[PDB]
Amino acid sequence: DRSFRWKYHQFRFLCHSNALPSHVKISVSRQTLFEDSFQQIMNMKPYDLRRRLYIIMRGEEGGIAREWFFLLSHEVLNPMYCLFEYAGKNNYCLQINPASSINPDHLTYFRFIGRFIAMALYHGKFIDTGFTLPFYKRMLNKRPTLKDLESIDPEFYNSIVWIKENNLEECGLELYFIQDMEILGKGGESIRVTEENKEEYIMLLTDWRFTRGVEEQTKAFLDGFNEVAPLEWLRYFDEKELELMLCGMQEIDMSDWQKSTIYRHYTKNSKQIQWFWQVVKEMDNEKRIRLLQFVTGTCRLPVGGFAELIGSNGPQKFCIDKVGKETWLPRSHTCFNRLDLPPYKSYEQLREKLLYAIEET
Repeated sequence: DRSFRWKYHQFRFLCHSNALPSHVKISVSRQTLFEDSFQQIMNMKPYDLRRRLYIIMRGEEGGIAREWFFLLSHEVLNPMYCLFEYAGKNNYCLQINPASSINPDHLTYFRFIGRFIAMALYHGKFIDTGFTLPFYKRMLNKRPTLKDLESIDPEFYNSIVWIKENNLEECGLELYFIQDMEILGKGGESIRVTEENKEEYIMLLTDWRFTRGVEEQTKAFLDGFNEVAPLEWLRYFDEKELELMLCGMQEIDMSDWQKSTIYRHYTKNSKQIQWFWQVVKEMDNEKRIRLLQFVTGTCRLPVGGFAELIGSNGPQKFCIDKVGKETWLPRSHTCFNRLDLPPYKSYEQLREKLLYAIEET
């Protein structure tokens, strides 16, 4: 497929080609901002949202749309509503809340957020909600993979990766094709698990973890998003690019990044890292973000730059270490912000290998 720049352009014209006359009024007070928006947009028909956007606060003027999109994207994350939760510590790994059914109209709210996210894309405006790549995969009809579990849920990854090797007979646990779900207070048989059908079991579990409890809500969100902007229009994008379009690119500070990097079996004076920073310098900004996405799981820096960078287990700085065979592609552990970089024999190989890994893996 083509360069992102080309894909964005092709997406833009598809939006513009399908744009429609006149405009839409959505007026909201800053206290009532979430409720207002809700009622207004749900009472509007999805198509009408592709018209020109006129937003009024009741009070003053000013610019106003970018705020509205920004404020409302933060306001939906308020745990007060039980729509979205964080799997990890300190706002790590945003996801739909299984206990969202606590409010009986929750699906209409997810449908509302759907439309809202589609408006942001369709009208060229950015949000800072903080969805994770697997959320974006599902918007692109991509099955989340085994490595995406590591991004959201490290302990569950380790127990699956352990299950993958070695009989398991040297074990005392049956591991039936069933899973318990503790929510708000709570073909399909126990089955036999075998060396053969571990590979079936693992898939079903990998699928299950991402989908568990958030099935009608995710459907609600997409039928959401679709009513306004068809998902077909996204088909050529990958998840990292989708995130990019919704969050926006920003200037990476190469100094901040290099000062705030730690090491395992390596040093700044070591030759792999000298080459590493040489290729990162050699990159344009679109590739630097791609690298950051590859290593951290996102294209957005935390407030305070590379020093304040968080993983799954609290504060976790960007780190490279001598792991993997040479003649291997470097691989990330996004939950720890770690990059396994093999001790490649020359700069040339490493440079070649790093670029492909960032772009293809």
